[PDB]
Amino acid sequence: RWIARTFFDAPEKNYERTMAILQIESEKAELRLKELEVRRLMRAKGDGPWFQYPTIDKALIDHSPKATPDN
Amino acid sequence: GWVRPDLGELSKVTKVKTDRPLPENPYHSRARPEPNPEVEGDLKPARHGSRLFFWTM
Repeated sequence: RWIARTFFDAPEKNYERTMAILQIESEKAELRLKELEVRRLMRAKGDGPWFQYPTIDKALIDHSPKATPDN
Repeated sequence: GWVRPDLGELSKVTKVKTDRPLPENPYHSRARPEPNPEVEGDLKPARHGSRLFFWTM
C-alpha cells in the first residue's frame, strides 16, 4: 500500500494520459493523410497555389505606338 | 501662299477628331481563364509540431 501510495501513478492518471496521447496522434495521422492527398491532387490538377513555377510577369511589357503599325 | 513648314515642324504629336470611339480588343483574343486564388486571412499557428515522424515540442 505504501509503495503504491508514494512511488506510483494512479490508473486514472495513466488512463487519461493514454486518451490524450491517442487523440493527439489520431489528429496527426489524419492530417498527414489529408496532406498527401492534397499534395497529389494539387500536383495533378495544378490549380493549387503551391506548384506554380514562374511564368512571365508583365513588368517588362509596354504597349505603345511603334514605328510600324503591322506589329 | 503655303508657308514652308519650318524645321522641325513635322513633329509635334497631333490631336485629331474622329468618327468612332476607340475599339475594344481588336486582337481576336480572350481574357484570362482563371486568376490566382488569393489565399489570405489570419494564418493559423503551429499545428501539433512538424507533423513529421516525430519531433513535436
